[PDB]
Amino acid sequence: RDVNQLTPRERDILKLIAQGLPNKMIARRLDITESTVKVHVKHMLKKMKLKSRVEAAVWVHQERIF
Amino acid sequence: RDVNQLTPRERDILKLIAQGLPNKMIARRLDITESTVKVHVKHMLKKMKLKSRVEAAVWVHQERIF
DNA sequence: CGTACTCCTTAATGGGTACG
DNA sequence: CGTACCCATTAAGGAGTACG
Repeated sequence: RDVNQLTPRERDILKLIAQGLPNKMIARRLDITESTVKVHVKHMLKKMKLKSRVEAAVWVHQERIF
Repeated sequence: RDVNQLTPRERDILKLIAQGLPNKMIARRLDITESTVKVHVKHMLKKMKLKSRVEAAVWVHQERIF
């Protein structure tokens, strides 16, 4: 499990998720649609082997990823 | 926003949420139904004035509550 | 790559009642 | 309180196709 394997946009999403934001907010913050946010979240989760955005959030925090 | 206003059961659930567990898992871990878990979750979310379990997860890690 | 859809399914949430 | 259900909704996830 390494954050470097993700793309820049995917890390953009991960950062906002670890800050507890729902997809709709992430989209507005990034000026992209929720649909696109969902694609990134999905890719990030499969590539990081996390089961959900919460695991993703807890990971970032415990492993001091950002 | 203080963790002491919550009940013991509620803190049990928040601790498990902060570890990234979904309601179904929390229920199996505590040996209660998902229904009861959800009740504890929404109560906790209203008392702590948090919008979602992710916020609760991030809050717990930032404020090093556990 | 990142954008933005389709479709479908499951998780999560917010309100209510009830009762040892 | 803690348990457990009812109702209803939105949020989230997992797959696919498409295109500059």
